[PDB]
Amino acid sequence: GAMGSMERASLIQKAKLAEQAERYEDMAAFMKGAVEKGEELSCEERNLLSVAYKNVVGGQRAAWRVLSSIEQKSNEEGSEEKGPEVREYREKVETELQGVCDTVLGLLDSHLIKEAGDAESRVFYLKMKGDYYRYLAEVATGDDKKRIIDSARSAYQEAMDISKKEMPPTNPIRLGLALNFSVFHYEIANSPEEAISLAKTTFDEAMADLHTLSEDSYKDSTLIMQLLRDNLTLWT
Amino acid sequence: GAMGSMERASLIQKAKLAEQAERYEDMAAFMKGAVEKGEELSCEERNLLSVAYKNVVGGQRAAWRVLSSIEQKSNEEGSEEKGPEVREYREKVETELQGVCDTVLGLLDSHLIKEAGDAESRVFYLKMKGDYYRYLAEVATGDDKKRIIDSARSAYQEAMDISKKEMPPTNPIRLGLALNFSVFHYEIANSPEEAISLAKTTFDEAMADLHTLSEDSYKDSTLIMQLLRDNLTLWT
Amino acid sequence: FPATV
Amino acid sequence: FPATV
Ligand SMILES: *CC(=O)Nc1ccc(-c2nc3ccc(C)cn3c2Nc2c(C)cccc2Cl)cc1
Ligand SMILES: *CC(=O)Nc1ccc(-c2nc3ccc(C)cn3c2Nc2c(C)cccc2Cl)cc1
Ligand SMILES: [Ca+2]
Ligand SMILES: [Ca+2]
Ligand SMILES: [Ca+2]
Ligand SMILES: [Ca+2]
Ligand SMILES: [Ca+2]
Ligand SMILES: [Ca+2]
Repeated sequence: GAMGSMERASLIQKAKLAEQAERYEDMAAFMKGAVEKGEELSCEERNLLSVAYKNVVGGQRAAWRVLSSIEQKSNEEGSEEKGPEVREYREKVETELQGVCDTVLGLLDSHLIKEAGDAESRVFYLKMKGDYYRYLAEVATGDDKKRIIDSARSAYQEAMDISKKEMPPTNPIRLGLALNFSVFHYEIANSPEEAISLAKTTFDEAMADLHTLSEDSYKDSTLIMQLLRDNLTLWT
Repeated sequence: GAMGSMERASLIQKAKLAEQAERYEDMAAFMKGAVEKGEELSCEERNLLSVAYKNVVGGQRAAWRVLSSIEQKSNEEGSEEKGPEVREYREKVETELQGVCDTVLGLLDSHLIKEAGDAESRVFYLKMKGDYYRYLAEVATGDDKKRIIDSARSAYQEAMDISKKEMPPTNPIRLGLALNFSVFHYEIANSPEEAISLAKTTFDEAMADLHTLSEDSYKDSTLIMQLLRDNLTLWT
Repeated sequence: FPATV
Repeated sequence: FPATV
């Protein structure tokens, strides 16, 4: 594409610079270019891809929520008519958000997931697939919402099955996947009991395996465990 | 342009929404569209234009500073060669920054300043002209740096002459202009004594006029006076 | 909003 | 950096 003439290594180098400068749209474009070179991504490179898109879509989501709240208020009794502008602008932001999600899902489908054989890479990519279908689900209102939800669920479930068979219960990828799938259950699938059960079981099984870890691994795992606990506290 | 088919009032409405959603690139594009309708801007509308571009260029400047610092470190003794990428990416960011400054200066020249007759509007626009030439000066390194600096100086000076004749010493526009021109002197023109003198004289003349103000006007003026004091404390 | 990573 | 508005 636009990055077709730049070396893969230069793309990675500039993604790292963009991260330092908090230029996440540029970071995402550089990492998209790197993926489109066709080679598999290292662990570090996967992390750069995920950070860039997480920050781009995270800003979009926050803006969409602001605009949706204004639009909801505009449709309450006693609200004065202000015309089509709030809906139009929410729609603009939504369409941009959907386009970013479609871009990431496209990279995963062409061809990151099919070439990912090791458990750690495959689980990482399937978690991303679940996440970006989840973001699509957050804004979905039509005859495809059910199918979008099912696409998220299916990706997360495949990732969960792999992680349980192939990774220890303290593995950060495994833990982060569970955290996010539990949020899926609570916020998207209208399954708060499933969300709570998953968070609890994940936390407890990780706790029992902490004794096997180095100091630095212990720090990583306990940080994510605290996020599970924070959600449990919010929900109970 | 791209906004040619949207009503002026709808552009203003969406700029306000974009502000609430912290979508400052969208806000800037909406206000550019509004200016290009050809009508003069109200006080509120001028403020929307300035906020949008300030936030866009402010992010660019922060990213440019990060990248410039990395580039400077790359050219120290004992630094390993890493290739052209740091310079190329700093150049990309710089070119984008210059393009935003050129866009704003273009709006001021076509035709906001020439149609601005009231002191408050003319001073506001000339302050912006000084500011965006100042941002150009921050990144200028070639045979035009002197001319860019002189363009900033000239705009600020015209604004200062008007403000002194036509506005009270507590007027927020007058105060903010002085604050920024004093920074110009310190950071751009290598004139720290001029910067300090201007900040001090501005502060003292405002203090002597506070007695004339309402509670709400007093609050506005004293807030900006505190910024003058903060700079004086930094510089002395 | 709940925590995700 | 110094304050500007
Ligand atoms: C290649 C690879 O293993 N990538 C990877 C591993 C672990 C993380 C990660 N580690 C931590 C530790 C603490 C916290 C609060 C979060 N955290 C993450 N975040 C994360 C990400 C960004 C993606 C998927 C799972 C996790 Cl846990 C990051 C990347
Ligand atoms: C139309 C018009 O008068 N615009 C206008 C007036 C005043 C301000 C302004 N008021 C304050 C009060 C306190 C502080 C800390 C800052 N401040 C501003 N900022 C400002 C701006 C954004 C532009 C030019 C001068 C000033 Cl002072 C804003 C807009
Ligand atoms: Ca190559
Ligand atoms: Ca719109
Ligand atoms: Ca493979
Ligand atoms: Ca019209
Ligand atoms: Ca570049
Ligand atoms: Ca006029």
